[PDB]
Formats: sequence, C-alpha cells, structure tokens
Amino acid sequence: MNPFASLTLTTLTILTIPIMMSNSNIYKTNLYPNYVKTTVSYAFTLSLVPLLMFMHTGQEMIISNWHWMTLQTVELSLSFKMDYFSVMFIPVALFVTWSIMEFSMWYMHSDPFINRFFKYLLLFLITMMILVTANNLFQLFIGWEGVGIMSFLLIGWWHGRTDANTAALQAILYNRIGDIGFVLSMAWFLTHSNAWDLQQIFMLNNECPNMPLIGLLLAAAGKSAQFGLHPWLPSAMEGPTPVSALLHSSTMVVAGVFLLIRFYPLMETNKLVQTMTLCLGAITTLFTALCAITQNDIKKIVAFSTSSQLGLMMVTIGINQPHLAFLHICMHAFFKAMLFMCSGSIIHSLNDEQDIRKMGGLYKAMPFTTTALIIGSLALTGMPYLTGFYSKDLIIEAVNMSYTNAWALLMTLIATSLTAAYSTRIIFFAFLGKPRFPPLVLINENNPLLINSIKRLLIGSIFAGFIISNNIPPMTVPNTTMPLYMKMTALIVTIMGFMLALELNNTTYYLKFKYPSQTYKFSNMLGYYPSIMHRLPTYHNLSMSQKSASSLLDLIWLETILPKTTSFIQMKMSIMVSNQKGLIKLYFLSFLITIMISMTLFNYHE
Amino acid sequence: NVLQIVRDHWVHILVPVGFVFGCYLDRRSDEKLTAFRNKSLLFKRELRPNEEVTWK
Amino acid sequence: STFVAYLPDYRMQEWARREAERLVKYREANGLPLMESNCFDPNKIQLPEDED
Amino acid sequence: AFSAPAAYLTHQQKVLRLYKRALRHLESWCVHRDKYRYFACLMRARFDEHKNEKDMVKATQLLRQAEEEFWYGQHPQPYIFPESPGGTSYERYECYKVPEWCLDDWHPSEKAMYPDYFAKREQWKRLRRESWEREVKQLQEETPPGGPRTEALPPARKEGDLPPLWWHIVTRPRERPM
Amino acid sequence: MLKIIIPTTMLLPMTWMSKHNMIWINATVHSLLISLISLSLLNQLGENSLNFSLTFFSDSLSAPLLVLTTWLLPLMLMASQSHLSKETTTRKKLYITMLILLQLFLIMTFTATELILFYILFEATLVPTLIIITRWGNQTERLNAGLYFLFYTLAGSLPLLVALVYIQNTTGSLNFLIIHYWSHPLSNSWSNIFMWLACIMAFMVKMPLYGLHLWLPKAHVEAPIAGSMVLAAVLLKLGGYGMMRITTILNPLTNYMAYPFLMLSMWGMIMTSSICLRQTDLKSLIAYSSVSHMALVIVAIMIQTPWSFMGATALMIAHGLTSSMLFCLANTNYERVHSRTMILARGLQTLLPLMATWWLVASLTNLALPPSINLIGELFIITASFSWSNITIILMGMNMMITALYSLYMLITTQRGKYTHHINNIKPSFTRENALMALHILPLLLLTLNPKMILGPLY
Amino acid sequence: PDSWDKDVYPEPPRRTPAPAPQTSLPNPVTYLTKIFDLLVDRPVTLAREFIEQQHAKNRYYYYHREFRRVPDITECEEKDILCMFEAEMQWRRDYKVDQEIVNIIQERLKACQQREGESYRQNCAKELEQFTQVSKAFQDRYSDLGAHYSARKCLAKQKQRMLAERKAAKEAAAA
Amino acid sequence: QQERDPWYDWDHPDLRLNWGEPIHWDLDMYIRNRVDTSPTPVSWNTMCKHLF
Ligand SMILES: CCCCCCCCCCCCCCCCCC(=O)OC[C@H](COP(=O)([O-])OCC(O)COP(=O)([O-])OC[C@@H](COC(=O)CCCCCCCCCCCCCCCCC)OC(=O)CCCCCCCCCCCCCCCCC)OC(=O)CCCCCCCCCCCCCCCCC
Ligand SMILES: CCCCCCCCCCCCCCCCC[C@@H](O)O[C@H](CO[C@H](O)CCCCCCCCCCCCCCC)COP(=O)(O)OCC[N+](C)(C)C
Ligand SMILES: CCCCCCCCCCCCCCCCC[C@@H](O)O[C@H](CO[C@H](O)CCCCCCCCCCCCCCC)COP(=O)(O)OCC[N+](C)(C)C
Ligand SMILES: CCCCCCCC/C=C/CCCCCCCC(=O)OC[C@H](COP(=O)(O)OCCN)OC(=O)CCCCCCC/C=C/CCCCCCCC
Ligand SMILES: CCCCCCCC/C=C\CCCCCCCC(=O)O[C@H](COC(=O)CCCCCCC/C=C/CCCCCCCC)COP(=O)(O)OCCN
Repeated sequence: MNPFASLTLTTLTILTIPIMMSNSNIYKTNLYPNYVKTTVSYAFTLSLVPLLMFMHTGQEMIISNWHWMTLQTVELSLSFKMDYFSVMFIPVALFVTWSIMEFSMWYMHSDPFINRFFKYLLLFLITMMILVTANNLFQLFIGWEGVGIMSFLLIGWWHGRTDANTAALQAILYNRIGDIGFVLSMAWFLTHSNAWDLQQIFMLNNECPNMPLIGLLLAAAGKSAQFGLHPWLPSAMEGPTPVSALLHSSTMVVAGVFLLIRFYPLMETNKLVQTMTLCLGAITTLFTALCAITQNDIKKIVAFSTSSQLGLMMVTIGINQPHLAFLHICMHAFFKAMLFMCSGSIIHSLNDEQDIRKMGGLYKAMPFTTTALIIGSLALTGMPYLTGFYSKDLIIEAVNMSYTNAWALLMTLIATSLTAAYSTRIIFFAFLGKPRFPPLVLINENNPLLINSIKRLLIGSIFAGFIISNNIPPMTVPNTTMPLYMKMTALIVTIMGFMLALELNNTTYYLKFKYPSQTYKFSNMLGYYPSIMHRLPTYHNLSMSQKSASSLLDLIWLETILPKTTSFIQMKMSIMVSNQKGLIKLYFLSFLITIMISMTLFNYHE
Repeated sequence: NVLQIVRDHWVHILVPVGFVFGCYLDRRSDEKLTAFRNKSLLFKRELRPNEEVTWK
Repeated sequence: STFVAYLPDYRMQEWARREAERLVKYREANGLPLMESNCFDPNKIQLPEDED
Repeated sequence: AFSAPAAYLTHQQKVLRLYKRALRHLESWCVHRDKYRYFACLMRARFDEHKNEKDMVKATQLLRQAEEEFWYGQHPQPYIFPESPGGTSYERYECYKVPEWCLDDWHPSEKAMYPDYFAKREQWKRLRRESWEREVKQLQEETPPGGPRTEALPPARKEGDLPPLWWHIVTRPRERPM
Repeated sequence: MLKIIIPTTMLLPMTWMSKHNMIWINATVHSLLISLISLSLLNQLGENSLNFSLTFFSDSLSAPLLVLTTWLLPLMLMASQSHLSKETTTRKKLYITMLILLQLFLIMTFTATELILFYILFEATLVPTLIIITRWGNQTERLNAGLYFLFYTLAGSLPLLVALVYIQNTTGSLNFLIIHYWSHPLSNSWSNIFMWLACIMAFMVKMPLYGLHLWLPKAHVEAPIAGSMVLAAVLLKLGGYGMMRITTILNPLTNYMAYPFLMLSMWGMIMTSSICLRQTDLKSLIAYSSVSHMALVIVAIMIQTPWSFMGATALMIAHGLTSSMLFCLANTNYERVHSRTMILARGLQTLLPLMATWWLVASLTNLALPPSINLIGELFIITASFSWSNITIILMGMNMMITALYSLYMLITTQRGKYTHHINNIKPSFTRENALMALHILPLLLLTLNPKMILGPLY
Repeated sequence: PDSWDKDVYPEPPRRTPAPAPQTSLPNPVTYLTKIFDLLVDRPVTLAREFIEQQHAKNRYYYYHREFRRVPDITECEEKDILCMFEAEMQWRRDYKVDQEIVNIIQERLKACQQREGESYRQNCAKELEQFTQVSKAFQDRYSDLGAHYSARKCLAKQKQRMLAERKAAKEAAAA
Repeated sequence: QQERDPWYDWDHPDLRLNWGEPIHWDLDMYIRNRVDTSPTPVSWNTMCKHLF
C-alpha cells in the first residue's frame, strides 16, 4: 500500500499515546513533560515524510476509514483530507508546539501542575489536528469546539483569579457567536446539497448562494477575532505565556482563515462575500494596529499584532488569493511564536513584569533574547528574503494589482505603517535606554531549554520562507509587470513607519510634559469598544433576564393567570356555597323556588 | 453449616426465578399467535422432511 | 457494550446495500434508468376517468 | 489591609493620598527616571506652595480643584504592580491556597508520612483550645456595653495570654503556598 | 416482555424480605441485573416493531427509554441511601417500594399497544412520585409543589381520556397498529380542532411547554434527589413519547395547529435560558435548563420530519442522562453544606478535584459539545427547523449562546474562585458519589460510538 | 481488489507516469519508501499471511436473504389488514433499497470529485447528471411524505402527480 | 463590586462582601465577573460619540 496514508494517520495517532498514559505512573513523576515533548518531536519528524512525498509528486488523498452512521441518503464517516494544506500545516504546527513545550519546561518549572499543563497542550494540539485534517463539516466542527474548549481551560489556568475566568467566558461567548454562523452553514449545506463532506459540496455548488458563505464568514470572524468579535483575543493574554504563544498567536486563531481557505472554490464564485471579507479584514487589521501602538503591556501589543496579521489574512482571502493566505499563516506562525517566546523570557527574567515602562536596557543584559526579538521584528515587518518577505510582500503586491475596494487598500497600507510603528515601540521601550526595573537583578537566560527552543524557531524564521516558497508548485499567477513606485510601496510604507515612530519615541526623552490628545485616548482605550460593548448589552440582557423573564412573567403573571386565578375562584365559590346559617326556613324556601322552576322551565318543555 | 446462610440469603433467587417464569410465559404467549405460521405470502415455505413447524 | 456492538444486523442495512448493488448493476447494464419517478406501476392505477 | 479603618479620612489623609496618586500617575506619564524626577520635584514644589494654609475652606477648594485636575489628566493606563488589585498577577496563586483544617480529613496513611509536622500541629491545636476561653473573656471585658465602636482588637495583657482572635491571622496558608 | 416485568415485580418481595442492613445491596444488584436483561431490547427489526403479544410491543423509540429507566433505578438507589441513613427499616423499604412501583409503571407505559392502557399507566406514574415528593421532601414547600405537579398534569390529562374514548367509539379501536394502518385525515372543523387540543395538551404539559411549566421548578427543586432524578430523566419524556405516538392520527391539522406551540417553544426556550443566567438556587437552574431542552424537543416533534424525530429521540436520551448527573452533582454539595444557594460554597475545585472534573464533564455535555449525542440531537433538530423555515436559525443560535453562557456560569461560580473561609465541613468525596457520577457519564460517552441505538424508528 | 463489483464502483484505468530523473542528487522519497517497505510492509504482510492461514482452516459461509415479491398497496382492498401490512413491509424494504442506491451514486460522485483534481468540473459531468436523475426520481418518490409516512401516502402523492401531468398533457393536446 | 475597596479586609475577599451586611438586589449581576459600573477616565456619552 502507498505509505502516504499510513504515515499521515500515524502522525495523528501517536499524539494520543501520552493522553492514554495520563492515567499511568509516568503522569505522577516529573518525567511527563519531557515525554510529551519527545512524543511531539517524533510526530513532527514523522510528518516530515508525507510533506516530502507531496513536494515530489503532489500526492493528495482522502481516507474514509470508519463509517459512523448513515441517515437515509446521507452517510457520515470519519474522513481525513490530506491535501497540500494538511501536509504543509501539520509539520509547522508540530514544530512550533515542540519548541513551545521545550520552552514551557523552563517557563512553568515552578508550577505544581506542570503535567496537567502539558496534557492540556497536547489535547489542544490533537483537537487542532482534527480541525485541520477534517474532510466533512461534522469533524471540522468537532475540532472547532475542541480547540475552543481547550482555549477556555487554558486561559483560566489560574482559576483563583477572577479576570482569568472572565476572559475565558468572554472567549467562549465570542466563539459561540461565530458558531451560530457555523451551524447555519452546516444546516444550509445539508438541506441544499445533501452532504456535509467537502467533495459533494464542491460538485453541487457551481454558483454558491449568499447564505452558506455568510455563515462561514461569520464563523471565521468569530474564530479569527475580526472587528465585530475581536476583543477576546487581547483579553486571552490572561493565560500563561506558553498558552498565548501557542494557542492565541500562531496555531488556533488561524482557524477561521483556514476555514475560509477550505471553501475557496465556493468563495471565488461570489463577489459580495469576497467584498465583505476584504472590508472586514481591512477594518480589523487597521483598528488592531492602531490599538497596538499605544499599549504598555508587551503581551497586549503582540496580541494586537496577531489580530492585525489575521486581518491581513482576511484581506488576502478577499482578493481571491487563498494559497497566499495559507502561506502567510505558515510563515507568520514561526516569528509570532518566537516573539511571544522572547516576551515570556523577558517577563520571567524581570520577576513576572509585563509593563514595558519598567523594562530598561536589556540589549546587553539579554543578548540572545534581544537578537531573537530583533530577527522576529524584522521578519514581521517584511524585511526582504526573511520569512515574512515571501508572503507579506506578495500579499501587498497582489492587493495593489487587483480590482479592489480603494478604502481597503488604503487601510492595508496604513496598517503596514503601524506594524513597523509598534515593532519600533516594542524594541525602543524594551531593549534600549537605561534600566527601569527594580534594583535586585535576577536576569539570567542561561538555560539550554530556552536557548535551544528559541534557536530552533530563529532558524525557522530565517530560512523557512525561502525553503517553502521554492519547494511548492506555483498555485498563483505571479505579478510580473508593475510600476516601480508601486513595486516599492510596502518598503516605503515600512520605512515611513520606522522613521516616524522612532522620532515620536525619541521625543519622550525631552523634559516637557503635555496632556494626552483625544486621539491618544481613543487608541489606548481600544476605541472604547470594551468600555461600551462589555457593559451596555450585558447589563441590559441580565436586567431583562431577571426583571422581565424571571420575575414579571414566571413569578407574577404566569402564576396569576392559570393557578392563582383557579385558586381564588374556587375559594370564593367554596365560601359562597358552604356558608349557610343552618336554618331550615331558608332551605325550604329555596326548595319551593326550585320546585317552581322545575315545573315551569322543565315541565312545560316536552 | 448451610442452613443459616440459606435462611438469610434465600431472597437472592426471587428475581432470577421471576426472569425464568417471564421467559416461559413469553413462550406461552407466542404459542397463542400461530394462526398464520407458514401462511404469509412472503415467508410461506415447504417443510423439511423431518421438521414439524417453521417456528415455535 | 460488547453485546450491543456485536448485535446481529437485523436492521437489514448490509442486505439493503447488496440489493442496491444488484439493482444498480442490472439497471445500468441494460441502459435502464436507475430509479423511476413513479413508485407504483401506473398500469394497476385506475384514476378517475374525467377531470372536468 | 492589616489596620482597622477609621470612620472617615481627614483632610490631611486625603491630601497625602492625592499626592501619592498624582506622583504615581506622573511616573506613568514620565517613563524615564530623570524626567520623572524633574517633574516630581516640580509637583512637590507646586504641592508645597499651599503647605501652610490656615483657611480650611480655601484648602478644601484647592483640594477639589486638584482632584478635578488629576481626574482630567490621569493616565488611562497607569502602571500597576503585578500583585496589586489591578496587576497581571493579582490573584494568580489563590488556587494554591488550601485551608489548614483540610489536614484533619487526611487519611491515616497520609499522616503516616510527615509525623513530626502533625505532632506539632497537635501542639498548636491544644494551644488554641486552651487559649480560646481566655480570648473570649478578655474580649468581653474590654468591650463597651453598646458593642465595639471600631474594628480594632486588643493585645494580650496577662502572662500566658494570646491576643484574641489570632488563629486565622497566624495560620494564613501563604503568599506562595506551592 | 414478561421477562422484564416479572423480575421488576419480584424486586418487591425481595426487598420486603431482606435484612435491615442488606436492602440497598440487594436492590442495587438486582436492579443492575434487570437493566442488563432489558439491554437486549435494542435489537430492532427495521421495517416494523417487535410485537411480543397483544398487550405489549417494543419499538426503536421505546427501547432506549426502557433501557434508560432500568439503568436509572440503580443510580437512584445509590443516590438515595446517603440521606436516608437515619430512617427506619420499614420506611426505607417503603421508599424502595415507591421506586420499584415507579419503574414498573414506566416500563409498562412505554410498551403498551393500546392507548387506554398507556393512559392508565401514564396516570398511574403520578402516585409514587407524589408520595415521594410529599413524604421525603426536605422543605415545607413540598406540599405546594406536589399539588402543582398533580393538578397541572390532571387538568391536561382528563380531556385526553375523553378524546381517547370518543376516538375509540368513532373508529372502533385504539390499538396503535390499527390506528396507524387505518389513519384518515382530520378535516378543518372546530370539532377536529378541539379533538386535536384534547389529544395534545396533556403531553404538552408533561414536557412541559413554556407557559405551562410552572409546576416543574417547584417539583424538581422540592423533591428528594431520587425524585428529581426520575422527574428530569424519564418522566419528562412521557410527553414526547405520547406526542410521537399520537400525531399519527392528527394529520393534516398539525400543519397549522402547531403554530402557537412552536412560537411558545422557541421564545420560551430563549426565556428559560435567559432565566438561568439570574438564578440564586442551583437546582432551579438545572430545572429551567431542562425546560429549554424540552422546548427544543417540542419544536422537533411539532415540525413532523424524520430528522426532527431522530434528533428529538437523541435529545431526550442525552438530556435525561445529563440532567440526572447534574442533579446528583448539586445534591453532593447540598449534603455537604445543607443549602441550595449557589454562591454559599465557592472554589470547590481546590477542595474536591475529581468532583470538579465530573462538574466540568457534565457542564460540557449540557452545552452539547461535539461529538456528544446532545449535539447530535440538537443539530438534527436545528437542521429540520431550518428546512421548516430559514429564520429559526436566529433563535437556535441565540439559545446555543445562552446555554453555553449559563452552563459555564454555573461551573465557574461553583468550582472556581477562592473557597468560602468559614465553611470547614467539606469532607473528601466518597466512593459512592464518584461511582454515581461515573455511572452517569460513561454511558453518555459510550453512546457516541453507536448513535443509531438512540436515533429512533425513523433511522 | 475483486471483493467489490467493479461495475457498481468503477474507476478510470489509473494511468501513472514513469520516473524520469534529471539530477544526480539522490531522491530521499525513494530511500524512505524502501525503508518503509522493509520495516513495515513485510512484517504486516507476514502477519496477514499467518492470519489467512489460520482463517483457511475454518471456512464457513453466510447467505444473502432473498425476499419474494408480494402484492403492493395498489391491489389491496380498503380494509384488508393483512395485505396492507405485507404491502407496507415491502414498500419499506424498497424505500431502504432506494436510499442505498442514492448512497451508491453519491459515493461515485464524491470519488470522481476527489480523483479528478483540478479538472473535476469537466471530468465529473456524467456522475453529476447521474446523481441529478436519481435525485429527481427519489424526490418525486419520497419527498414531503413527512414522518409517519406510509405506502398509502406515497400512492396518494403519485396519484396527485399523475392527475396534474394528465391535465397538463390534455390541455397541451388542445394547443 | 469592582468599585469596592480591594485593600479592605473583607470576609469574602473575591466577593468583596462582609458577613451580615445587606446584599444588593442585583448582586449576581455585579459580581465583578460581570457588569462593571466603575468610573472611566473618559466620560460616558463621550466614548459613545467617538465609537459610533
Ligand atoms: C507619497 C506617499 C507617502 C506617504 C508618507 C506619509 C504620509 C503622511 C503621514 C502623516 C499621517 C500621520 C502622521 C503621524 C500622526 C501622529 C503624529 C503627531 O502629530 O503626534 C502628536 C499627536 C499624538 O498624540 P500625543 O498627545 O502626542 O501622545 C501623548 C503621549 O505622547 C503618549 O506617548 P506614549 O508613550 O504613550 O507612546 C506614543 C505613541 C502613541 O502616539 C499616539 O498617540 C498616536 C496615535 C494615533 C496617531 C497614529 C497615526 C495613524 C492614523 C491612522 C488613521 C486611519 C483613519 C482612521 C479614521 C478615524 C475617524 C475618526 O507613539 C508611537 O509609539 C507610534 C505612533 C504612530 C507612529 C506611526 C504613524 C505612521 C502611520 C500613519 C501614516 C501612514 C504613513 C504612510 C501612508 C500610507 C498610505 C499613503 O497626534 C495628534 O494629536 C493627532 C494625530 C492624527 C490622527 C488623525 C487620524 C486620521 C483620520 C482623522 C479623521 C478624518 C475624518 C474627519 C473627522 C470625521 C468627520 C465626520
Ligand atoms: C481515566 C483514564 C482515562 C485514560 C485512559 C483512556 C484509554 C483509551 C480511551 C479511548 C478509547 C477509544 C475507543 C474508540 C472506539 C473503539 C471501539 C469501537 O470501534 O467500537 C464501537 C462499539 O460501540 C458500541 O457498539 C456502542 C456502545 C454501547 C453502549 C451501551 C452501554 C450499556 C448500557 C448502560 C446503560 C445505558 C443507559 C442509557 C441507554 C439509553 C463501535 O462499533 P462499530 O464500529 O459499529 O463495530 C464495527 C465492528 N462490529 C460492528 C462487528 C462490532
Ligand atoms: C400559556 C400557554 C397555554 C397553552 C396554549 C394553547 C394554545 C391554544 C390556541 C389554539 C390555536 C388556534 C385555534 C384554532 C385555529 C384558528 C383560530 C381562529 O382564530 O382562526 C380563524 C377562525 O375564525 C374566527 O377567528 C373564529 C374564532 C374566534 C373566537 C375564538 C376566541 C379567541 C380569543 C383568544 C382567547 C384565548 C384562548 C386561550 C385561553 C388560555 C380562521 O378563520 P376561518 O377559516 O373562518 O375558521 C376556520 C375554522 N373552520 C374551518 C371550522 C371554519
Ligand atoms: C448573532 C447573535 C448574537 C449577537 C450578539 C447579541 C448580544 C449578545 C449579548 C450577550 C449577553 C451576555 C451577558 C452575560 C455575560 C456575563 C457578564 C459578562 O460577560 O461580563 C462582561 C465581560 C467582562 O468584561 P471585561 O471588560 O472583559 O472585564 C475585564 C476587567 N474586569 O466581558 C464580556 O464577556 C462581554 C461580552 C459582550 C459581547 C456583546 C457584544 C457583541 C456584539 C457583536 C456584534 C458584531 C458582530 C460581528 C460582525 C462580523 C462581520 C460579519
Ligand atoms: C393544566 C393546563 C392544561 C389545559 C388543557 C386543556 C385543553 C384540552 C382541550 C379541550 C378539552 C375539551 C375537548 C373535548 C374532547 C374532544 C372530543 C371531540 O372531538 O368531540 C367534539 C366536541 O367538541 C367540543 O364539545 C369542545 C367544546 C369545548 C368544551 C369545554 C370548553 C373549555 C375550554 C376550551 C378551550 C381551552 C382548550 C385549550 C386550552 C389549553 C390550556 C390553556 C365533537 O364531537 P361532536 O359533538 O360529535 O361533533 C361532530 C358531530 N356533530
């Protein structure tokens, strides 16, 4: 038999072995995290081979190994899609997870539940693999909800903290808002195409109507945290740094983009949904980039960077470039995970401090972390021939040369400026200048786990772009002829962002004080979206849930109508009937009245 | 030695005996509905040389 | 759970699949349609003679 | 956190609290140490400008104007210590805090391990049981008939007395219990 | 079918002849054996039902309900024996007798071939439940709860009796097979409209339908743990089973007679899900969640599609198991702290980790996480409603969001945060409680591997 | 293999190209394939050979059940319960068989879409039209019957469709 | 409950409540896992204009 299918299924299967051993003795020892990390590394090196087979011959497969149930004409089977997307995304996710678990072995060393933490990470990885490799909509929904629930459990890791529970519930709420659209898409596809599997849907939907595509777009916006449902991703930073590095940076938050990529044959047959996706992506990326440049918490800045990059993935989907979006996902994973890893090392060195205002000169105190963060920032800003170049600059080129909304193009360019802006902010406030942290210096990055993991992701962020770009078939028609000024638009924008952000950052050394402008207040408080949307609708919903639904209806009026009215009427009638004085005079008078009636109203009618 | 344990644990036979009696009564109830045995147009069959009924 | 998993196929799904395979093979081996829009034979149906 | 609050804050206490809040928010605005020091000395000078005011009405009006200025010019994202009520590590270790009475429900096999610790715990329990009645009697003695007026508690005053209501203050789990 | 009924009857003299210290052991062992025997009814023929005799038959709809009842009895016995330890031997035997009589009436109700026998047993289920609630309930409101539970049911059930005898007079039979094979359309007339209402309202109030649901919070909160288990798991499903049996003769009238009930069910599932967000009592939240799930089941039954009936059957089974597990979880904490207020005991995950795991799994099944059977039923019903009308998806999605919201709200309130300081009587979880939670949860997950066992006849 | 009929489940002749190397660099996929063969495919084949050897010593058979053709619901009088019951059972069996036929056609369509790759829109037109025909027939037969369906309701639906078609044909004859 | 003093020695620290004190009618709405009424640096009805 072809080894392709066996290897692809074994890669997914061996990841569940530590979950089965979670009840064994190894889970009670301190060797469990290393065991899980080694298992994930073996899974990565095994998944490398089907990638080579695809890169050689373009081998793609679907495996309907197990039949689950059949409802009339519809068959539901455990089916795996092993096309280019799966065989490319699985090794990248496994590589990032391997690095992040090796990092977690050091970062979470003093946590008394490190074994549970590694088990939760492995469960998230398994659910994400299920989401990615699913061939029908039910399995993809299983992966969807699995990663959602694992995110809920990992955000509220410190369950004694109120804010962590609040953030976890917020993430669940937004994901279910998107899940409404997911369920709508599933129902429409079953009702009109009689299938949930990808192959039948493609065949039967030559001209896809608006309803399923709008449902899928709502689901993607919920999962990828677009402007309507964005705020949960920045608030997900309540979890430990490895959780933010793995789930909410590079692997899970791309699920909506991946869902839209999975349905690109249907998406390219509709222009209204493409326009909606493009506009939503543009507003999301620019709003999040604008919010990022004023934040003082490093994790918040990097989370807003992730949201802006997700918006960029949405805009490159909107211009009908899905393969470019997938390439951007794969490229961005590396350096975004590295950026969170560097931020976590900085936080651990400075006694769990995350505010950049208390981060002084670490350019010399933390040389390796500084080098890694600088390389990641250059990759994020699209420096040529790095990992970010081969995808982001092609995305800008394709956006420039398409029949696209002008406002979306302008907002994409401004977001490209703001990207360099907040990258310069991070570097300037975290690594340059004089120390601003407490005097007792605990800075120490001399641990082989941290160095090895950051080194692996650094080599990735340096060479993966070139290697992957040169080792895949051409799936997009290149833009070969464009004006020179329009070819250099991305670089001009990036240099302008660098220069102006650096100038405004250099001006804070001056011994001059001014009160903030209203635009600064709008940017720092996230456009007041969490200030209003987290207070007004929630208050009104809970107030109506108590005052109207619970009290006014169930406790008062539904009680009044059926049971209380019956009780009152029967009590009144019983009092009327039974309250007789016991005098035979009245009784026999009533008897005479009754006799007179029976002889007249009844005895005359026959 | 078995007298006292029987006297204190004889209650553990009531339910199995009830089960056996229920199966026996189910067979008796089946015995009263043999009006169409080997008479349906779909399952009417020629008896084997030694068998007496198609089902019991 | 073992008993339920190994319950005999009294629901006639494997039988239905085999019957469908036989019918499909017979029907496309002769160029006949795979299914008729009429479930019952029109020749045994006696509609009312006049509709107006 | 440790001190019993008073019925109200004096003008002096409000003035010092406003001074500290203004200094902290100015430090939030002035990231660098030298610029913060310069503007903090300027704030101290402006604050000492009205140090020796005798008219309470004008001092109160100055305090109100200063509070309005602080509210208009406060930092929307002031620096917060990680363990502070607004910090990123405020209640991080609350899930690791287990009350000491849970140790009584341990299995005898669990208490076979750690024998000296449980012997000393028995000593502590005898101490608490032998001090409780004296604590109650002292609290009854030192209390006005119309109930306590503040949340302050008296110390021990006899030879072998312990301060009343001490068990749940002394036996805090920890700040980093695991 | 006698092989199930007769051992259930034998359970009575067996528990009345047992020693004072062996009643729980004997009853649990033989109830588990009876459940094992009843598990053999899942072998269904497909085309038609299993007709054992003139009196009883088994269907693909009846068999999962029968197995659920037989499996629920031992869990009820395990949950009951903790709070009944101080009781006398005679009263404990009477309680077990009530449980056995309820099981017998339930197993006979789901298999009757004729509608008058079904009605007789379906009313006979009232007496043991009423006795349990009003005798072994804890608070003083149990009397009012029992009165509500009795009279809400009877006010709907008596017109059903009148309609059934009238229908037998007009048609000549009420045997379900003859009823189905000789079905004729119901014309558009006032007499037929009132016949439809008399055939429907009893099962409506047993679900319960929103607006007729006020008895359920009272009865489910004020009953002992076993009473709440049987009320939520099984007794709510009598209305759904009756609807599936009775709507065969109601066509084509249901086409427009179902509009007010569909409107009430959708808006009331929204209302009860919202109500769950502001609840100070832990049992009332579970009761209202049951109301919402049964409203969804009512919609599924009303729309009259094969996918709708399949989803309704799956949702009935899944809701029964999940609601029983949630009630047991609440009862454990109530036994610890002797109060039903949700915010009294907080941060129980720090003190009881395995019980916190049980809480998490129950909350996940309550919000219908894939690929659990709860979401199987809910998704099938939602798809059928979408086929009925594309605008139903708004209400379905709103209900899903609110359900996740209050489920995780209950989980966070009861398990997370910091423990209450003054409460110091929270002992480690007993083997009995953990075993009860495991016996609730494991069949739920095992049913995922074989979903066709609970999808019903339309499969 | 030969286990399933190749007419019910057909596939193209499976044309595959021959390797034409262009560089002296060794191909890692070929070496990995040889390693996979020698380490996995041979032990699995030997285990299967032993399993088949054990299976051959115990050979028994199971048969496909054949059902006679009984009169349908059209030739049953109004109150004949036995003929009605047998016709209804036959109709339900036919309904299941038709569902399985539609399932087979859907499997063909899915296999074609996966196999044809980038040219599925052109090379799967025959499967698409087959599915369209079977779907129209199955819809006309069984759609809108609802729950509590029966052979009588299917007959009523067919008769209504026949009446509509006859009226349309008669009115077209006068045109 | 978010507006209450976090430095006070509450009987219930997370809840920020004291034993025996009257409890607000809408406590479960204000548990600080939920609706917050704390004063904002920018006035309400000013943030609304900017957002809209
Ligand atoms: C030939 C083509 C090539 C083009 C090249 C360039 C073209 C021209 C570029 C010029 C454009 C922007 C230039 C910089 C802006 C700010 C500079 C400045 O003056 O600083 C002082 C001041 C900053 O506040 P502050 O009091 O000094 O800060 C307090 C402390 O310093 C707090 O200190 P801190 O420690 O907290 O941190 C300080 C931090 C925080 O600093 C801030 O507070 C700034 C935050 C906001 C300003 C950022 C600019 C981004 C604007 C995007 C808006 C898009 C449209 C949105 C529409 C909104 C509608 C309401 O600063 C930073 O770290 C980085 C900030 C941004 C740096 C990078 C900005 C460059 C990107 C924008 C230009 C794009 C260049 C390429 C063009 C691409 C396409 C051609 O800025 C202002 O007061 C006004 C800012 C202007 C924003 C206008 C928004 C545009 C739309 C307005 C509405 C239009 C409709 C009309 C109304 C509606 C009618 C119905
Ligand atoms: C705590 C520590 C946890 C860590 C340890 C975990 C160890 C691993 C856990 C993961 C195991 C995954 C198992 C995956 C399934 C493998 C087996 C599966 O394929 O069998 C299923 C079998 O499932 C069962 O059939 C269904 C379960 C039946 C449940 C009945 C429960 C008993 C009744 C209890 C009371 C119920 C009350 C409510 C009832 C309504 C499906 O059968 P099917 O693929 O078709 O069979 C094909 C071949 N056949 C047909 C010839 C057999
Ligand atoms: C809190 C929850 C409680 C349970 C809720 C139960 C819901 C019961 C409602 C029943 C649904 C509808 C009942 C009958 C269907 C149509 C009713 C009527 O309004 O329709 C028109 C009927 O016309 C007039 O409206 C007549 C009805 C007017 C008198 C009824 C009083 C309604 C006022 C509301 C009182 C509240 C009732 C519930 C009390 C609790 C249709 O016009 P027409 O085609 O010509 O008549 C069709 C009947 N034919 C064929 C026999 C001729
Ligand atoms: C389409 C159907 C759904 C549409 C949305 C309808 C409105 C939803 C109403 C939900 C009410 C639920 C209330 C119950 C939650 C309990 C209380 C609560 O959650 O507290 C709020 C909690 C705490 O606030 P923080 O600021 O994070 O606190 C941190 C510091 N203390 O935060 C939250 O979770 C509030 C979330 C409210 C979301 C409501 C706004 C959503 C609006 C979405 C519209 C945009 C649609 C997207 C368009 C996409 C393009 C196609
Ligand atoms: C606890 C709350 C539950 C409340 C449920 C109550 C609603 C029950 C439904 C109506 C009950 C009466 C139905 C009567 C039994 C039906 C039998 C039947 O169909 O006979 C009709 C008789 O129809 C009637 O007589 C019905 C008249 C109504 C009598 C009592 C009215 C009380 C109020 C009725 C409306 C409320 C019902 C729904 C409300 C639900 C709860 C709010 C026709 O017979 P013939 O005379 O032979 O006509 C054909 C030949 N000429």
